[PDB]
Amino acid sequence: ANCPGLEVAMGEMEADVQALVRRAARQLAESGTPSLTAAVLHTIHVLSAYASIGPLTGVFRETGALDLLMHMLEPQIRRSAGKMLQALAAHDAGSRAHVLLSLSQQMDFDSRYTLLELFAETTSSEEHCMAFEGIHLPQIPGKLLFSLVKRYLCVTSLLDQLSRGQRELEFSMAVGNLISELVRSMGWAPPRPTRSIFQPYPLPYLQTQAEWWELLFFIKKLDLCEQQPIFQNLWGEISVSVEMAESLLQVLSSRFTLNDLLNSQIYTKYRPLLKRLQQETQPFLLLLRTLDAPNKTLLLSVLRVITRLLDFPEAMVLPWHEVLEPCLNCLSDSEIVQELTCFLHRLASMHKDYAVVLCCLGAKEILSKVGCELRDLVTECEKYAQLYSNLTSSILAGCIQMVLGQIEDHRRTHQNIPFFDVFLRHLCQ
Repeated sequence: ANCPGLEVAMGEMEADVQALVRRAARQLAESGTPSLTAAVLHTIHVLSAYASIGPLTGVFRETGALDLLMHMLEPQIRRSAGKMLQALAAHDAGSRAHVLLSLSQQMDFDSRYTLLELFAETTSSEEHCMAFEGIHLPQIPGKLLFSLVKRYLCVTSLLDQLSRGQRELEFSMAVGNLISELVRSMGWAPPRPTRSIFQPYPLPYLQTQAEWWELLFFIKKLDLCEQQPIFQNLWGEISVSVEMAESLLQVLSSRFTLNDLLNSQIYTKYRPLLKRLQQETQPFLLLLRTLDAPNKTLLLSVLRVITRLLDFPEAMVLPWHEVLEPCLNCLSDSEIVQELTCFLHRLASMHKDYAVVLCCLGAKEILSKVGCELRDLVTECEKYAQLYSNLTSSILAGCIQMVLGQIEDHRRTHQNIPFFDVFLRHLCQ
């Protein structure tokens, strides 16, 4: 109705797959001749050109070119297979995310950077790329960004093949995880009477499962072992009664993270001390409300405290994200300056992460309005601020796209996943 505009080549293509494959294997078993390396390199170039064909993706995925892509991912082969992934990805995202996440399955700063580079380059589709009006899109740390990317990749991995109830439950849990971790990382933690959306005889249009799904998700968040007896007690679309739900929440509260559990709507409707102050993220946000600070002696002593804590042998579970941007924006005391100096010097001392965050935040710039190692670690390399910010904007565009796509599919099918209300509300605010 709307748009009426819209083989032997494939068999020869399969022959080409076999031949180029055996040649790649020969290049691998003869990984001593840069000549043969380069030959098969341009070969895979021609391959990528061919696999750029739309319907050929069938023959591609059937031949298993991912095995070669993995055995390949030399700088020549590196840049080659990178371009290769880009070409193979533009049209088809599934096997893209798949081979990527499985190569991931096969974490130093080097590994993290290699991975994020492969992502940020190889998978830049129209879905991931769009505009942004420069709202205060905050920073993040490396490990958190990496976890967000892995979740996004799993989502897109399963987001096309959709018993069928099993696939539905899997996809629901997947998107729930992605939105959960995204809200966390990016740090975003009576109704009016029924009026018709259309009116500016009685109107035949003007006149729970989601709760159970969310409960089941939280249950699956428990250990599989300790859930095996919980599984038996249960014995996944069995409706519940409020009493059974209260029992469930009570028995789950005993195992163990749960700051979001406590802040959830499901409960609304239904050393070791350091461990306590940590696990209770209410004490985390309380650390934030304390740092919210004339507070000369208090702030000075607390900075000394968190500093002696900054060489703690463990317990980096601390947020370590807001621990920078407030002071970085704040700065007239000589003690103020020296405190900021100790602050940075400790910050870039254990994990380069938040130091890199400062770098992206403009650290080596403020190291000019100034004392030495600050800038030394600040402009150690700015070859990553662009990449980190790129990964942030990309992941956000991708998740907003998944949201829109779900709204459209449910329009088509005439029929609620976890946390979707949270995301929709906080995006509409």
